[PDB]
Amino acid sequence: KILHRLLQD
Amino acid sequence: SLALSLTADQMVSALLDAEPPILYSEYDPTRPFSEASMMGLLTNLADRELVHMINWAKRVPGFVDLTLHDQVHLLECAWLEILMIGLVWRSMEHPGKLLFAPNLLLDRNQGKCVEGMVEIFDMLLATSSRFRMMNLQGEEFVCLKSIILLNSGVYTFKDHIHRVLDKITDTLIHLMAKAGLTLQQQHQRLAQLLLILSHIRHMSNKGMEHLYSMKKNVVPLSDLLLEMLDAHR
Ligand SMILES: NS(=O)(=O)c1ccc2c(c1)[C@@H]1CCC[C@@H]1[C@H](c1ccc(O)cc1Cl)N2
Repeated sequence: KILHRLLQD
Repeated sequence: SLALSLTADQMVSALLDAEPPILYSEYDPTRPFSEASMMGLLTNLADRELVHMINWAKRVPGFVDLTLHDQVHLLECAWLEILMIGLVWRSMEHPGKLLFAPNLLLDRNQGKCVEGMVEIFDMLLATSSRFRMMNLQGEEFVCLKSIILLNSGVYTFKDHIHRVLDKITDTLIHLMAKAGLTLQQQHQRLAQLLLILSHIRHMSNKGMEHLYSMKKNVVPLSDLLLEMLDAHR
């Protein structure tokens, strides 16, 4: 998930 | 955590400071819009807005206290409601028009450029009319946007989220107390504001059906939009 990335980034 | 400690005035400051920026549409196309071109502009804009929304949510006191699983769930549930209340707020000062971006302000009839869009436009315009009639303030708006984020997926999994929701309720009442609204007026306005969120949920569900209807497949949706859209099937 791109959503997981951006939530951690 | 931190969030429950806060002052009403502090909570509003934390939320005003978290506000994402207003983004611009691509300048080209800079013409009378076709279906494909209008769809292109809106897809590009929504995809960039989504990245800023994810980073705004992290600045909403209480949200980072949640597990990644729960943050994902709330964002998958609420993302189009959040885009829509933002759009509606920006469009306050342009009655009869929707300010997607400063360089993309669309009238009702431009809604017809895409099939099935005018219905959602009309609902969004009606919500803009209602916010203006109520004289919605910026401080109330940021409270409503955080309520949508914490509320919209809370039933579909809680104690902590309900405690932060209670704190944002306190903050809305705080704000209305300072504008000099009577106790009766404060609970009346609190109700009128929260009843709008029911309409915003409705518009989100209509908009979600609209986005599924595309694929049509005229324009490809970004990977991020598709991820968020597929969390609703
Ligand atoms: N033209 S499309 O390709 O049919 C397309 C692409 C994206 C979206 C929609 C439609 C639906 C329809 C109305 C707006 C809504 C939603 C949206 C909300 C706020 C915002 O600032 C930008 C957007 Cl785009 N996303």
